[PDB]
Amino acid sequence: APPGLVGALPPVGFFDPAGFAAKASPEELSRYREVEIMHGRFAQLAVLGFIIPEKCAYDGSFGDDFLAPTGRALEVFNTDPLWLGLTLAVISALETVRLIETEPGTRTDAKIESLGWRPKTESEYINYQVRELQQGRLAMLAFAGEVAQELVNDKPLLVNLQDSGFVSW
Amino acid sequence: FENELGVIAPTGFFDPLGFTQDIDQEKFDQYRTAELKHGRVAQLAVVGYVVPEFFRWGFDIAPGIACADVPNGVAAINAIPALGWAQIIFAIGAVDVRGWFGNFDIGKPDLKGKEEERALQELQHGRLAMLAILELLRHDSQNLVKPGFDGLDNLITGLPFLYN
Amino acid sequence: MTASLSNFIASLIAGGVVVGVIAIALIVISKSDR
Amino acid sequence: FENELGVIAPTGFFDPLGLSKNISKEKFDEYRTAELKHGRAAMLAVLGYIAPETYRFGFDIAPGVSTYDIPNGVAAIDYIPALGWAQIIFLIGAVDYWGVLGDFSFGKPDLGDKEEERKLQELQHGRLAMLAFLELLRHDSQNFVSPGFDGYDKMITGLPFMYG
Amino acid sequence: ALRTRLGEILRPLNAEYGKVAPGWGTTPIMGIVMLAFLIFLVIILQIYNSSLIIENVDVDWANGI
Ligand code: CLA
Ligand SMILES: CC(=O)O[C@H]1CC(C)(C)C(=C=C/C(C)=C/C=C/C(C)=C/C=C/C=C(C)/C=C/C=C(\C)C(=O)C[C@@]23O[C@]2(C)C[C@@H](O)CC3(C)C)[C@](C)(O)C1
Ligand SMILES: CC1=C(C#C/C(C)=C/C=C/C(C)=C/C=C/C=C(C)/C=C/C=C(C)/C=C/[C@@]23O[C@]2(C)C[C@@H](O)CC3(C)C)C(C)(C)C[C@H](O)C1
Repeated sequence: APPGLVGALPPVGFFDPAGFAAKASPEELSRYREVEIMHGRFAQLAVLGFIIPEKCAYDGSFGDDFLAPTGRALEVFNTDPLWLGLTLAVISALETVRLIETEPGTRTDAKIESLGWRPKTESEYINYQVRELQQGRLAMLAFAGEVAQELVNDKPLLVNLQDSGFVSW
Repeated sequence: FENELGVIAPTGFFDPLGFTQDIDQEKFDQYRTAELKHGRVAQLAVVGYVVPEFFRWGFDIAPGIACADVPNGVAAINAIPALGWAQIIFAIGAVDVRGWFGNFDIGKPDLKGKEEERALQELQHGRLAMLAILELLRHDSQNLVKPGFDGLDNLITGLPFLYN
Repeated sequence: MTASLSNFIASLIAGGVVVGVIAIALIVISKSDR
Repeated sequence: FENELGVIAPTGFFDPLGLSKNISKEKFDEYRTAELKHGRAAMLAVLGYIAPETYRFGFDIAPGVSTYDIPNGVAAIDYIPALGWAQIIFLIGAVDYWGVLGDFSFGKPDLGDKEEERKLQELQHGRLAMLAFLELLRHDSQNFVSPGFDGYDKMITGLPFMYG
Repeated sequence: ALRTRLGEILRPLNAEYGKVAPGWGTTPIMGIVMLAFLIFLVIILQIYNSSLIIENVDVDWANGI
C-alpha cells in the first residue's frame, strides 16, 4: 500500500484509514512527511518541558511562586506573559532562518552532520528515522492529552496522578 | 556480526549505538562472554532474592549472626563480616577463572538438535533477569536510604503472597 | 526563581531576539544582492 | 628449567619437592607469574603493616568510620564495611586482569644491560618479603586471638625505636 | 644546535608547528562557550550589584568566624 515512506511498523502496519496517501501528489506526500517530522520534534520538546518545570514546582525547588496558583505549566500565561511572548518571538526568528535557508522538500535537514553523531551503516539509519517518527507521534498524543487534562481540572500532571489514586507516592 | 546467536524478534539486531561497528571476532567474543556471565549472575540473583523470603538455611554464617536473622535485600552486605564476604568472593573467582568445582562432565548434556535454540533461550532469559535485578536493587536501596519514597511496602513487591 | 531572575532571563531572551532579527535581516539582503 | 632466571649462590636451583619436573614451559611461565605477583604483593604488605603504626592518613573510609581509630593488621578488616572492601577488591582486579591504571608506558624503563639483573633482584626481594609477611601475620593473628601470647605485646617488634 | 638532554625530552611538544585544521574547525563550540561565559559574567555582576536578588544570597558582610 505505501509508496516507500520509511514509516509503517509491526504494531499496526500502514495506518491510513481516511485515504490521504492515495489522493495526494508526489510532492504532497513529501510535505505530509515533513509536517509529521516537525510536529513530532516540537511536541517531544514540549512534553519534556511540561514534565520538568511542573515537577520542579512539586518539589519546592524553584521557590514558592514558580507556577504560583496551581503549578500548571499553562499558568505562565498569567505569571510572566511577556517572557512567553519573547520566547515565541525568538523561536519565530530562528524558524524564519529555517524558512529562508532550507528549500522546499528539505525543511528537516539542519546540515548538522559533524556537529553530532549518526549511525554508520544504512539499515540502522532507516531504523533511526522510524524511531524519530514514532517518538514524535507519541509525543503529539501526549501533549494534546496534557493540555486538555490541565484545562479540564486545574491541577498538575503528577498531582492528578497522586490524587485519584493512580500512583503510590 | 549481524548473524550470530542473539538475533531474535522483535528487534532483529539491537546495536543502536554502534558498538559492533569496527571490531574483530575477539572483541565480540569478549562481549558475548560478558553478556552470558552477566545474565547467569542476574538470574541466580533474582532467585536468591525470592527464596530467602520463605526459607533460610539452618547454619550460622559468621561467628554469631546466624543465617535466620540477616536482612534480605541490599543489606546483608553490611551484616556479614567482611572476611567472610571476601572469602566467598575469592571462591566464586576460583570457580570463575580456574573453573574448578564448576566443570563436571555431567553438566554438559547432549542437547540433541536443539542446541542453538537453547543457547538463544538462555541468553534471552539472561537479558530479562538483568532488568529484573536492576528493578529489585533500585526498589530496595531507595526504600532503605529513605524508608518509603515509593509507597510500595515490602521487598518483593509483586508477589504479595509471601507477605513481603 | 524570584521576580528578578525571571526578569533577567527575559532580558536575555530580548537580547537574543534583537540579535536574531538583525541577523535575519542581514541574511535576507546579503543573499538577494550578491 | 635449571637455567631460567632465578638461580643465585645460596641454594642454586631450589626445587626440593620436585614441583617443577616434567612441567611444560607454559606452566613454568604461570608459576613465575604467580611468584612475581605474590612477591610484589608481599613487599607492599610488609610495608603496609609498618606505616600505620606511626601515621594514619586521615580520611573516612566509610560513612562513620575514620582511618584514625581502626586498629592495624588482621583487625582493620572487620572494621571497614564489606561493601567498601568489595569495591576495592574489584578495582584491584581491574588493574590486574584488564590492565588499567597500571600500564603507563613511561613506568616501564629500559634497563638495557641490566634487565637480567634487576629482575633477579626483584624476585629475590619478593622471596624474602613473602616470609616477612608470613611472620608478621603469625605474630599479628596469634596475638589478636589470645592477647599477650609470645609476650612481645607490640607489633613491629624488631623496630623498637618506632614504639610499635 | 646544542642538543641538550632536556631538549631531547621536550622536543615532541614543539615538534609540530603551523599545523591547522581546515574549514572552521570547532569554532561554533567556541561561540557557545563564549556566550555561556557572558551569561555567567552578567549573572555574577548583577548579583554583586544587588540588581539580581536571589534567595539565600545577601551581599553583605557575614560572620564566617
Ligand atoms: C576474586 C574473585 C573473582 C575473580 C578472580 C574473577 C575473575 C573474572 N571475572 Mg568475575 N565475578 C566474581 C568474582 C571474581 N571474578 C563475583 C563474585 C561476581 C559476582 C557474581 C563476578 C561477576 C563477573 C561478571 C559479571 C563478569 C566477570 C568477569 C571476570 C573476568 C575478568 C573481569 C574481572 O574480574 O575484572 C573485574 C573488572 C571490573 C571493571 C570490575 C567491575 C566492577 C563492577 C562494575 C562494580 C562492582 C560492584 C561492587 C564492587 C561489587 C558488589 C557485589 C558483591 C558484594 C557481590 C575474570 C575471569 C567478566 C568476564 O568474564 O569477561 C568480561 C564479566 O563480565 N565476573
Ligand atoms: C545537536 C547536534 O549537533 O546533534 C544532535 C542531533 C540530534 C538528532 C538532534 C540528537 C538527538 C536526538 C534527540 C534530541 C532525541 C530526543 C528525543 C526525545 C526528547 C523524545 C521524547 C519523547 C517523549 C515522549 C514520547 C513523551 C511521552 C509521554 C507520554 C507518553 C505520556 O503519557 C505523558 C503523560 O502526560 C500524559 C499524556 C498523561 C499524563 O496524565 C501522564 C503522563 C505525564 C505520563 C543529538 C543526539 O542530541 C545530537
Ligand atoms: C596489607 C594488608 C593486608 C594484607 C595483605 C596481604 C595481601 C598479604 C599477603 C600475604 C602473602 C601474599 C603471603 C604469601 C606467602 C607465600 C609464601 C610464604 C610462599 C612460600 C614458598 C616457600 C616458602 C617455598 C617454596 C619452595 O621451597 C619449596 C617448598 C620447594 C622448592 O622446590 C620450590 C620452592 C622454592 C618454591 C590485609 C591483611 C588484607 C589487611 C591489612 O590491614 C592490610
